[PDB]
Amino acid sequence: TADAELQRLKNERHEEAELERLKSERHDHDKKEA
Amino acid sequence: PAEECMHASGENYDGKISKTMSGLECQAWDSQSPHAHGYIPSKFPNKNLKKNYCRNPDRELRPWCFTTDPNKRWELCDIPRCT
Amino acid sequence: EECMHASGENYDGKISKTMSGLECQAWDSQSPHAHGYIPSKFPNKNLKKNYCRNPDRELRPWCFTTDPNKRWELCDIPRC
Repeated sequence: TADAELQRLKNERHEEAELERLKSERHDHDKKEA
Repeated sequence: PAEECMHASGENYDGKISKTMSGLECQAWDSQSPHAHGYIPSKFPNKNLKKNYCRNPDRELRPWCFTTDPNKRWELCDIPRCT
Repeated sequence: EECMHASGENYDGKISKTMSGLECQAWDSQSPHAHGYIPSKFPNKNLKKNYCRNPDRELRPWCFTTDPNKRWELCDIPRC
C-alpha cells in the first residue's frame, strides 16, 4: 500500500542517515587522533 | 495562506518553509538531483509534496526535506508548534 | 566478483586487508575497535567476516583494522 511504501522509505532514510553519521564520525576520529 | 506551524508532528503541514533546521535549501520533490529518492509527488497526492517545501508524508518526527547539499541527503525542518 | 565498477558500493568480495597491508577487524567484533557498523543493524550492507566493504558512500571500501593504533583504513580493491 502507499502507507507501507512510505514507511519503507522512512526506514531507508533513517538507515542512510546513520551511515552518514558514522562516516563523519570516522573522519572526526582521525582528525582528533592525528 | 496555510498556517506555518504544526499542531502535532506536521502530518497536515502545508506551508512554504523550504529550508532545513541547519539552513540548507530543500531539494524539490519533483527533482532526483542531487538525491535520488522515491517520494514521487504524483505517487503520493494526499501528501502535498509541492515545490521544495518541508513536508511530513511518512510519520517522521516533524516535516523534513531532501537537501541540495550532496553530503546531506535529508534533514528535519524547524516548524514551530502551534499555540 | 573481485573488482569494483565505481567506488565499491556493491563490492562483496573477500579482500580482508587495508591499503597499508593491515588485516581487517571483523565487523561482528568490537575489539580492538568498538564501533557502530553492527552487521545485524545493517543486514543489507553485507558486513561479513572481516571483508572490506563500502556501506556508507566512502571513497572506497574500507574496514576497521586489527591494529589498536589504527582505527580504520581504506582498502585497495582492483578496478574492473
